[PDB]
Amino acid sequence: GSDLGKKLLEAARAGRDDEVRILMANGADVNAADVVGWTPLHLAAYWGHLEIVEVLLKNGADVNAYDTLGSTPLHLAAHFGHLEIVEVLLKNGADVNAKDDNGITPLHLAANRGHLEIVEVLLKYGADVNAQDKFGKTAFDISINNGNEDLAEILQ
Amino acid sequence: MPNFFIDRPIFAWVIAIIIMLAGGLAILKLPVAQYPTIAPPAVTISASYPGADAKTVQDTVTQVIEQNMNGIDNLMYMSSNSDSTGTVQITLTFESGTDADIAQVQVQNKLQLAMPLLPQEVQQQGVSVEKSSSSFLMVVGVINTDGTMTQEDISDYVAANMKDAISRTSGVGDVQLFGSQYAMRIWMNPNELNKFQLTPVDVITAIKAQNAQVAAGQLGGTPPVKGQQLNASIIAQTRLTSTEEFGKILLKVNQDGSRVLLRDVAKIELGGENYDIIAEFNGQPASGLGIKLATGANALDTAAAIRAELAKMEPFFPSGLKIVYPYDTTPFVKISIHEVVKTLVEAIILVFLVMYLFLQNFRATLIPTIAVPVVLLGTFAVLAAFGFSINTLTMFGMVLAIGLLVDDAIVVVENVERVMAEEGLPPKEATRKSMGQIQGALVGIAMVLSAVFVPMAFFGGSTGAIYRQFSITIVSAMALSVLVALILTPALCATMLKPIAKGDHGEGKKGFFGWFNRMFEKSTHHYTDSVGGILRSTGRYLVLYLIIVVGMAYLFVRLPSSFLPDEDQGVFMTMVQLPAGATQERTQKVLNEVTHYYLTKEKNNVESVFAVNGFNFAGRGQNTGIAFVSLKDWADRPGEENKVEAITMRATRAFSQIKDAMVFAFNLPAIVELGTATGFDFELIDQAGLGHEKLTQARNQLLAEAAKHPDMLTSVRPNGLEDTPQFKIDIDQEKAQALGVSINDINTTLGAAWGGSYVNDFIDRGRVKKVYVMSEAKYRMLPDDIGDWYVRAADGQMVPFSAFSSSRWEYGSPRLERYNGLPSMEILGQAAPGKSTGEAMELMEQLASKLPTGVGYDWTGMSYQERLSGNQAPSLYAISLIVVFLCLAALYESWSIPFSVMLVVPLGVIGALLAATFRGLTNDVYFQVGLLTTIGLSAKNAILIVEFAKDLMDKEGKGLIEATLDAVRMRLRPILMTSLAFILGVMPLVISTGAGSGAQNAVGTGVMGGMVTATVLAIFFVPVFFVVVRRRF
Amino acid sequence: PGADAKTVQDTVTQVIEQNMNGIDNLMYMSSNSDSTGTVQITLTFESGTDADIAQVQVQNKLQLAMPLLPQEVQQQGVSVEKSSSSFLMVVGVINT
Ligand SMILES: CCCCCCCCCCCCO[C@@H]1O[C@H](CO)[C@@H](O[C@H]2O[C@H](CO)[C@@H](O)[C@H](O)[C@H]2O)[C@H](O)[C@H]1O
Ligand SMILES: CCCCCCCCCCCCO[C@@H]1O[C@H](CO)[C@@H](O[C@H]2O[C@H](CO)[C@@H](O)[C@H](O)[C@H]2O)[C@H](O)[C@H]1O
Ligand SMILES: CCCCCCCCCCCCO[C@@H]1O[C@H](CO)[C@@H](O[C@H]2O[C@H](CO)[C@@H](O)[C@H](O)[C@H]2O)[C@H](O)[C@H]1O
Repeated sequence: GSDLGKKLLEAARAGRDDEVRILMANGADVNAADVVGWTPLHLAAYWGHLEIVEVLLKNGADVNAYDTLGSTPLHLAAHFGHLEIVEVLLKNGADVNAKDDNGITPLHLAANRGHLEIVEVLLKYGADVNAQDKFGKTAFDISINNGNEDLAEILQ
Repeated sequence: MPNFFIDRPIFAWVIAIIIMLAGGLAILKLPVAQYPTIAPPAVTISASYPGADAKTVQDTVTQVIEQNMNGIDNLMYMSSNSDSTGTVQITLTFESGTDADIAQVQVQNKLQLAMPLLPQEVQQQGVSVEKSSSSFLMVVGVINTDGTMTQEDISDYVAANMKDAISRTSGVGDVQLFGSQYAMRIWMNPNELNKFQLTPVDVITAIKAQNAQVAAGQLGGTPPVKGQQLNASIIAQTRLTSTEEFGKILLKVNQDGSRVLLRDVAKIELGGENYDIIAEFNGQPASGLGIKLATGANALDTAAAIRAELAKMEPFFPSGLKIVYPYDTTPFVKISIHEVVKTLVEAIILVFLVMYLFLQNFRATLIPTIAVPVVLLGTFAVLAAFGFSINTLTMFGMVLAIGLLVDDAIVVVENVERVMAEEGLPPKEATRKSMGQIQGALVGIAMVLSAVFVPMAFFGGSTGAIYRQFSITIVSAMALSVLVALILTPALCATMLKPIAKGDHGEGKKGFFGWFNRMFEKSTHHYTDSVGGILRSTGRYLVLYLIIVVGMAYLFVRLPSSFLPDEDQGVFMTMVQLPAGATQERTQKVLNEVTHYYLTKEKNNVESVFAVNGFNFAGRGQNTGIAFVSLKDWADRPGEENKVEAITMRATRAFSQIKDAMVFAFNLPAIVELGTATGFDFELIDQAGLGHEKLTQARNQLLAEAAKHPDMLTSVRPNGLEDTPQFKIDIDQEKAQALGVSINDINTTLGAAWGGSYVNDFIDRGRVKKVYVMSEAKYRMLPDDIGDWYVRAADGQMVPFSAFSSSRWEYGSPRLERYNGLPSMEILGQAAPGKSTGEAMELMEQLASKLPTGVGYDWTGMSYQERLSGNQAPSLYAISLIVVFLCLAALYESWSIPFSVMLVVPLGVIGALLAATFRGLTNDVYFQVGLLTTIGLSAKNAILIVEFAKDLMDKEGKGLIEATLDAVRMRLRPILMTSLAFILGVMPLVISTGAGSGAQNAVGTGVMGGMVTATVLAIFFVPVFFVVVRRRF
Repeated sequence: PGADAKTVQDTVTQVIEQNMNGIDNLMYMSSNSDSTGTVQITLTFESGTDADIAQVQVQNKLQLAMPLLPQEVQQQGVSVEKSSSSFLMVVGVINT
């Protein structure tokens, strides 16, 4: 929503660590969203750029910020398997039980793609294992349907 | 042989006449086009999968086709792009010299076979296979000025009335429509569809049922009951013809007795096949005709006929329809012909003036005036013999050769005039002696000149084809010229020339000519004395000579090489590129500005701007665009500030002020193909199944690591588009089955409403057009709209998409490249200031090796051709040298003497190099072809000085120095003349502005400088050369 | 199949013919459309024309037409070949 805002959006999704630093020095927006409601935090989370996420979070970026479809950066991180980014977000205040418009939590997505390490971490930060999507499925359900034996053990 | 025709001038006249007759004939039956075919044969397969994403297209269509492209002959490479608009193109590119017809049929025969492997909706749309030719003869724009016609309305009209006639017109090979004909459009309304429990599926079923072609049979058909008196055809239901009918299509009979019509749940109108591309011409709606010349045709004739046909159409146009002509190569090509007939006429005139000045004789003024056209005539014939076209390249190949044509006439005649004026012989016995003095050298010259040009025909690929035009034109012109000078001129001299009595050097004559005759006869002595002095001290000049060779070498290196020089072509483009997710609305906002600039801030130079939204040289899409800007005549745009290259940077600057767009402008290249010298074309390749994300990454790495060498690599860039947000909708199979909803009903509802669907055909006013079902736009814009669509479940209950789907944002590709079968990413860039391309390439190659495992790379396009076909330039010129030496050695009966002549070469080159580098020009093709002709003449001039000199020694028993002086004295005059005539001859081209200027400049300014130096230097250096060589051995 | 002459022309003959222009050495082009549902389009080439190359070129242009043609006409197949029109002979077969 500004010359630098958009510029920052570009920089975060490509992970130009330095250009981010500068824009950060310059006061570029941390709430600059594109047409789908993604902020540079989302972009950095989806694309796995740890330094940026840490940087943006220091500069007051919204960690529970949410796309036009209800999805917070934690979702994107959990789903796309970036352990380190998940830990940071969580440690920095992220909602672990955030439900997108479909009722899908970050636990759900990690479960589906079978990133167990991410699951434990989310479990450790107290993710509701019993929470269910619009279709009424738990992350355990996701696991048995996908036939992940190891993952279903954890989710008990 | 010259003595044969000296006693038989009738025979010579016959031969002469026969040459002219063939030539005149061949001038008529010879094709005219701008450039001949240069690019090696390419064939493009194109299909469209209505409503598909780049991956869907690639994975259901592109791969299947690529997978079936085997057994085809003479492939070099195969590239394909699959994009977000539903379209794939696959380009197979064949070896140079492959029959394009054969290549095209082979490609299509394989596609045919692969066809049943493609989705329904794609075989239904078909997949077209064409030749790749980025050469339009012209583009006819068709606009509506009184605003009563949408671009669809225009397009349809153009199709229904204008297109077929233009197709049938003489000389036109292919015609392309810049729009689509009408299409029956059913614009669904999901709200209505719900109150009557209807899905898109019923709407489609109804349409296939009621808009159809039913076979019946015959009354009284065979075998009949005998005694049958009548046989008639039974004619059943036929195709629908109107919107009224389509709207009367019956969907449902409600239980209460009510009727549900297609128009009850839809809006129905004649519309377009697709709406991806918005064409505007100076802000008004627009359509067009992209027209291409046919094989062996004549651009000029064809263009004329195209215009005359549109004329015949004018009376019937609806209100405010108008033809305009935003692209026409034809006025251009006209200029090129005019300018080269001029140059060939001017030169005869210059030669007449010179011939008369020095020789002071009218009967002699005629000999070259006959011989030169006769040679130019028969040249045309031999050009037709190998079936070349009158084109930009062969025409300039003539002007370049004009010097040698002129020379051979000048030479043969002058030497007869000299022999009389020195010995008091009769014309007949004089020519017999004079021809006897030069005949062997002439045969020799024809060989030596062959070995200079003929090698150039042998270069490979695109460039080779270009050289080949010049190489062949110039070898034939040369060889006729030598034949003529051995058959015609000898006879013409012997029978046309006024006697001269011994010693009469016209020194005792009138005013101007007596004074000239003495000022010249004197300057001949100064010259003589100069060479005598020069010969007393040869070391001084072997040193001077080594300096010019170094200068030549140094100059050469520091001269930028190009292919063909840019040209104000009457038009130029400008690219706009909004970012990811930008609507076509927004793109039009920019385009209207770009149009605004050119119409306001360049009222002077711009006649029109054709704005095309949705299309772009990097890709297709709602967020791309291109604007074709057409300029007023060159006569209305004078002075470098009003030529294309100015307007370019000025417009590029103003557009850098555009907030959220990437807008620049640029001029088209000469020949539409070869891109950039110093420029390269790179393919990054997935050789191990890594996928998109990993490949984008290897690309990123290679780009970033190339940006860290701005001294070799400059402007290294991706050719394709970047990933963009996508809307991923997941169907819940479980809940679908549990509610009694079908998968196919769900999916067909999604895709038909949101993507469109080609149902079948109908007939509109006698023409067969398509029928499309889609949602009215206001129900297919935003994600919230998805659940506004209802699908019927087996139990007859209406269920909203919101109940069995889930949606999320995720990034994916809107354009996916492949190269020789595998996923790829195209990379462009050029060599940095002053570096070669093979250097920049070698670094890219080196830099690429350090990429992640599984990533490979290939060189395509011009780079492919370089990596295999530039290395010949030495090897070929080594052959030249060897043959040249060999011929000379044969000529002079000496392994040693040839060096005396060969040494002349840099004397020509240095001026040319000075002259180019001066002006700020380049080492482009014209320049190089000009070098060869410069070198040719000087080599010739030399060959004669040496031969005469040597002759005097061997025959009259003269000393080395005595003969070199005498030779150089004799050979002084005809060298001055030829040069004098030629330097003037090329002067017009040297100073030309606009209108095919850039070309004329290139051929001219490098011939001028080179002729200056090769004349001055050779009259001093050649005598030295002979003497030192004869001394050393 | 089953289509009248006007239909067979509007939906097939026209479509093909309008894609049939711009071919090397094409003197003239006759065609007809009967009531069985049959289209026959004949292109005649300047004497000297390589017949096999001529065929290929027509093959190539016909491709561009194929998809625009009705579904059921492509289902029948559409052939492209050098042709004659004169019977060299008629071999008769009878039973004695
Ligand atoms: C009337 C007399 C005048 C006649 C003059 C014309 C004759 C010219 C001969 C045509 C040459 C054809 O071009 C052909 O190209 C290949 C290129 O892969 C050359 O092959 C080359 O391979 C490597 C390439 O890395 C070169 O370094 C090498 O110098 C060369 O041998 C051939 O040597 C040549 O024969
Ligand atoms: C064709 C168009 C342009 C015309 C003029 C352009 C400029 C070039 C002029 C010609 C140069 C040669 O001019 C000639 O040079 C030699 C020197 O090497 C001179 O010769 C003299 O100098 C040398 C040494 O210094 C002596 O060994 C020699 O014995 C002596 O006579 C000649 O007296 C002079 O006539
Ligand atoms: C009496 C014998 C006569 C023999 C003398 C030799 C002739 C010299 C002049 C003609 C030059 C021919 O052309 C020579 O090779 C190529 C031709 O594409 C030119 O330009 C360039 O072409 C290729 C391909 O695009 C590039 O890879 C290369 O970097 C570059 O050399 C050069 O500018 C020129 O040096």
